[PDB]
Amino acid sequence: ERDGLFCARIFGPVKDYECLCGKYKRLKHRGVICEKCGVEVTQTKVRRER
RNA sequence: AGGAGGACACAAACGGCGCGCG
DNA sequence: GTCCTATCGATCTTCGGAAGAGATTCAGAG
DNA sequence: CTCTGAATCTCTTCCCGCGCGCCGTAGGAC
Ligand SMILES: [Zn+2]
Repeated sequence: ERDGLFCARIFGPVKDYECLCGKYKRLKHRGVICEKCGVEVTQTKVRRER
C-alpha cells in the first residue's frame, strides 16, 4: 500500500527490475519514474537502504 | 497486283516453550 | 461470514536470584 | 542548615555449539 510502512515509491520497488505499476519491465527504462503508481524503477536492493 | 494509305532471469525464517547431547 | 478496530480507557501481570554498581536519598554533625 | 558520612533506591549480568519437536492477532459490527 502506498504511503505506508512499505510504500513502493518511498523506499523502493519490490520487483527485481520492474515497477509496481508494470509500465516498465526492462533495463531499457532503468532509472525512470513511472506515473501509474509513482514508484521509481531501479535495482530492488536499494529498497533496503532508503 | 502498281501506287497510296492503313519472454530473459528465479529454489524454503523467526520468536518463544520443552527435551536431549556434548 | 467478513473484517474490522485496538490493545485492563472498572486487572493486577508473581512472589524459587545474586551481586555488584552507582545514584539517590538522609543523618547526625558540626 | 547544609555537609559530608551511610543507606537505601534502580539497573546489569550471568559458557559454547548442536539437534529435535510444538506453537504462533482478537473481538466486534455490517
Ligand atoms: Zn511502476
